[PDB]
Amino acid sequence: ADVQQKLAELERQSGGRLGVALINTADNSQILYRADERFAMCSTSKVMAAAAVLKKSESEPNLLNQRVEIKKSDLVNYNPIAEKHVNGTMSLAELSAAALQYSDNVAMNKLIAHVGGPASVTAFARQLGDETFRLDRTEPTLNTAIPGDPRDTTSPRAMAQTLRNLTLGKALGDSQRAQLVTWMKGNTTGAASIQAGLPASWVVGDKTGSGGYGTTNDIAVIWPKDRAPLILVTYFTQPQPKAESRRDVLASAAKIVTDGL
Ligand SMILES: *C(=O)N1C[C@H](NOS(=O)(=O)O)CC[C@H]1C(N)=O
Ligand SMILES: [Cl-]
Repeated sequence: ADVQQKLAELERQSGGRLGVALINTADNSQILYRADERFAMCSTSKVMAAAAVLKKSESEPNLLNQRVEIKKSDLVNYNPIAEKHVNGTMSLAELSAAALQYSDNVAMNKLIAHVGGPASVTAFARQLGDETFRLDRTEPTLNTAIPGDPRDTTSPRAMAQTLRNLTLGKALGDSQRAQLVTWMKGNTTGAASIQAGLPASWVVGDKTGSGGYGTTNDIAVIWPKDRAPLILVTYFTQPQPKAESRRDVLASAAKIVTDGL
């Protein structure tokens, strides 16, 4: 009751729509809030795309070293790493790291293209047992986050279950799983989101995202000090097309659902 009331109060205060799913692997419990509603994933979808490449690599060992041309024509709205490599190549490993750790949207597009496009990323999700996830579009349009639009959405429950599988479970081979985890732990973009609601000593691997309608998201694997890990999805979106980011709402949600652990 208490956690639910606190999340409803946070949602009310925020003015928007909040989705939370926490999986606590200590006792196999969950904390859920709007966990079966759809939310635009925005850049949190990059985890699935990187995982698809990692899966592909299991049957093509030299895949991560494969070189990909970066051209001016590849540039999109947010190219912090790719802009440095125009007219050269990046490896699929470098593209994965750039997508996950700097949220480079060119890098995401290369991951998407490599595996066959959004419908291939979606088919991968289905193969894992995630029947909720849908990647419809490429970057940058996948971030529009229009209310009522199912494109490029998932639910907090599904994404928490899938992230658990990918990082802590057996979706990926041991080398590939370790690589995903290392990439996520090295994320540079998440300090203001879930991490901001957790004690400083906890270790986090996360992937943030943002989009239209003030959409502000984060998904994380969390290793509390001397505890079994957690998986947390916090998705948030707002009524106004040009609403401001609210990373603080994600931090507040994280604090509410972890208080006491
Ligand atoms: C992902 O949501 N996109 C790419 C980039 N992500 O950075 S974030 O994860 O720190 O939000 C910027 C926002 C967004 C986009 N609109 O392209
Ligand atoms: Cl602290």
